[PDB]
Amino acid sequence: ENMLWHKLPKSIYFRRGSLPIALSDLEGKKRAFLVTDRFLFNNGYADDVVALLKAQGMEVQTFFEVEADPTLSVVEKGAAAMQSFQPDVILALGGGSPMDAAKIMWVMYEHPDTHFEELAMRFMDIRKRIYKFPKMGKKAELVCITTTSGTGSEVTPFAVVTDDKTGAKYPLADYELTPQMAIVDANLVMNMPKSLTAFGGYDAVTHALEAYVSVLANEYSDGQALQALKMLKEYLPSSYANGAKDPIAREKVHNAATIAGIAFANAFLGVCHSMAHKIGAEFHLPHGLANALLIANVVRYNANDNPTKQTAFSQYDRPQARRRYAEVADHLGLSQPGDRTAQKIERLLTWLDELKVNLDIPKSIQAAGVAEADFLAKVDELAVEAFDDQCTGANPRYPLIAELKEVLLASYYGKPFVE
Amino acid sequence: SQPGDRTAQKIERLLTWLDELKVNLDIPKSIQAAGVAEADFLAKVDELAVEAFDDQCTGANPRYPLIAELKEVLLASYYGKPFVE
Amino acid sequence: PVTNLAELDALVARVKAAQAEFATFSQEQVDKIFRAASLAANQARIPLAQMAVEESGMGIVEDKVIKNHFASEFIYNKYKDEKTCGILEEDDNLGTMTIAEPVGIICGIVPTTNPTSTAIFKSLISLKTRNGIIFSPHPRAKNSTNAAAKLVLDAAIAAGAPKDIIGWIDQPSVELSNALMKHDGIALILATGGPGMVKAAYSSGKPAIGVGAGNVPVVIDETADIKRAVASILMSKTFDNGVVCASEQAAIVVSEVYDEVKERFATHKAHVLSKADADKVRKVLLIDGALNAKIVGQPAAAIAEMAGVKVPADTKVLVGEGLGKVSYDDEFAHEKLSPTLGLFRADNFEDAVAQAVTMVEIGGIGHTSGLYTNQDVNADRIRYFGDKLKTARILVNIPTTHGGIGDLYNFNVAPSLTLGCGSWGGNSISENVGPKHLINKKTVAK
Repeated sequence: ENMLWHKLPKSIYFRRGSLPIALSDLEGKKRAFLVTDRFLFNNGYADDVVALLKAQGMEVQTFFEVEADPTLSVVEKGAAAMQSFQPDVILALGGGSPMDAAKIMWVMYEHPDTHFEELAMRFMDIRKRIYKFPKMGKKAELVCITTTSGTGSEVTPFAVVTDDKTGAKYPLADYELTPQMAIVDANLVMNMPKSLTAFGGYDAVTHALEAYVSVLANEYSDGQALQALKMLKEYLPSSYANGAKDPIAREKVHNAATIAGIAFANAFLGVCHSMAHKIGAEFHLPHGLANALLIANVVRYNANDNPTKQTAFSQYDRPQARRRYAEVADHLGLSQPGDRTAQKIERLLTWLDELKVNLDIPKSIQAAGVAEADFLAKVDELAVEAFDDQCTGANPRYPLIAELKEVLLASYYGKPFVE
Repeated sequence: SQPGDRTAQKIERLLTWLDELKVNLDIPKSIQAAGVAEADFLAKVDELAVEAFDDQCTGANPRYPLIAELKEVLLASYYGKPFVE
Repeated sequence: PVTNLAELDALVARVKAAQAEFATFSQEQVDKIFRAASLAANQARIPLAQMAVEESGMGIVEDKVIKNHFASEFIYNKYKDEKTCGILEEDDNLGTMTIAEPVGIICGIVPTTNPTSTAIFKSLISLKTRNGIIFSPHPRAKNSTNAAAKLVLDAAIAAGAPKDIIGWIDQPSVELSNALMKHDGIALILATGGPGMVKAAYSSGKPAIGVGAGNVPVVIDETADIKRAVASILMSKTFDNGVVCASEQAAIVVSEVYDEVKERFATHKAHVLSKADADKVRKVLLIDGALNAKIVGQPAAAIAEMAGVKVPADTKVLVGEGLGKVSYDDEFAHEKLSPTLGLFRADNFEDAVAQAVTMVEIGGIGHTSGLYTNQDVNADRIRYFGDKLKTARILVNIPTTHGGIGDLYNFNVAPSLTLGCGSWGGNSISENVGPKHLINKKTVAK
């Protein structure tokens, strides 16, 4: 048989006005380094943290020179600056790139002798526990602050870094990348605008929905996945409509995002995540809504009775995805008491349809402002390059590149995918 | 222009020249082809035109525009239509 | 351009001087080339897979994509960091020093079944061992192979590699392949695929090892669960129309659990066959006595109609039961390399064992063997089964393929390829290949 997982960072401090009491316990430490973004650095947020540090008085410096993506260039200039400083504490601020880049630079600082490529190709995925990783955290060590509701990078031991010369994407993933320390306060995220709220919320929603039906879904993930899913359905529309006039829904959905981040940190992601990643990469589309336009077709792709064409090991652990969707729907009260599976599924995806309507997103990729000429030009290699992007992937039914383009064109055009 | 021409002949030659000249540089020919949602275009071209009037144009423009003509031009250009009367 | 023997020997001398200078390189610098090449190979798996599919004319793109990924990742990971340059072991107190040194020039023969994966495999291992290689691609699936060779060569070039180390034929011909096979300047040859070429490469008076496979039998007893065996065998056989090496070729079913297994195939895409269409397909499997090539990697419907029969389009494998006779003349007894299967009707456990043995000598190579049985109640069966069989791999309740849920089924297995032997005669248990076969060691005593 096989084995399976649940590993989390040790400590989370998380609320409304938690930040000062959160950082209070950081007395005995002396040095520090800060990573953040230039925009937030301009905003009156970094001053807050540096003042609270000077309250004890810490040799500190901020790095606000991270852009939307890890660079394989910014990472080592930051690592070199800090190893010149040699701090023992590292603080990450924001969402996505500032955090994982920090991770990278920190681990680069941890062993300033190991080169990048052997690390990059040695560690792509998990259950490949061959063989070992150099010890980290011996001299510096990681505390994390989220700002955006909708991403779980604060907790997952994941990173992806891009070549500047070729734009090559490098996924690095193994459990030591989890920060020791996580903080989830909401005062930072009260004025954030729509539909950026919608963007993050739908990103996290995708994460949870793929996590539950993942083939790696342990008994441990399902509870908090369904809890985040249950809580989202009442406080996303209010928070999208109301805020910061609604200081109830916003922090709550922030917590949902954190819960999802906890959830899929063990039950890995699926194909739709990879294709959203790519499509956003080429067309400069943000994540969070790139996947959102996909999921309907995705589930219509996944929801099948018994096509034993590329399914594997079908009958040992995964009973059926359709059953899983029906359980979610009826558990969500999204089904008439006397119902079959299929109509429960129908109600479920109709629910998410009217949901995404409520949060003001388009219905097709062309409706998003995407030309069809370059779309058809690039979709051929898009589907192929998406076939392999770590997706692989807890996807129960194996895909073939042919189906991918069909889904892609359906997405570009609308059109409920029913056979 | 042909050596034997009238003015308008030369004029259409002129703007034909510019037409497929700007064709040569791979640019959309209607602003919808430039990727603009047009429902709101119509919704908000109205005040767009009124500020388009007095925006310092004023303006060595030899002829007065009025609000109406601006609107005709804007819609024609968006659709790549020839503003002609 | 390489089409005649003149330019052939020209690039022979070229890559000879190239390897001569390449073999003086230090470990710490060949390592980064190793990493860069492995990464670049693993990047563009899909253009190569599409190229191979279109050039071959059959196969499944995604299987080739996934096997490219698995090949590149596994070959890099298992051979990340190994001491291969300079001194290897030392006894200073005795002054006895043992170093390693590369071999030189090798030829590589590429079949159409796996034209691109084997290419990157051999290329990367050669480059790791500071040696040179020339390719004999098959004329059918060649342009994909050549394109992969240029891509990996260029990725090496932008790493400080010499001007080239890689040679290959253009428009490959039997005369050029024999001229290079008997060329003086080559040190080793690596032949894989059809049995006709491997014996000829053996009959070369030169060092040679051939990675092959024979008829892979699986025996299923009564204490076996039917469903798990059926599902596993169907997935393994359906992988890429059964073109993977060391794939299943005949099934042994014991008496008591026979007809329910048969109808179990009837309950799925397996299309049973017991009539003159067994002959209609026996003709087309074995047209010349040498494995008719018009069925290579072809779907069940296509092979059924070319046999002369209609079959429901949803079917994937054709099940032959006219296999009461056990000998070479059985077309089913030969390996199929296609989504086709012939089964046996065994009497008991030991009759099944004897039939399995009679299968295994037909291949001539002891490569793999399958047992589907209850595990914890019959360990006597397990060890006796191991005693009677002589194959490199013994699997119990395990598919003879790669990839189930999660990591891999099984995660701790080498591919069905890479298992070759230095002989062909009989019971030649195929063995995996490593740089120990590809580097010569010398020692000095003081």
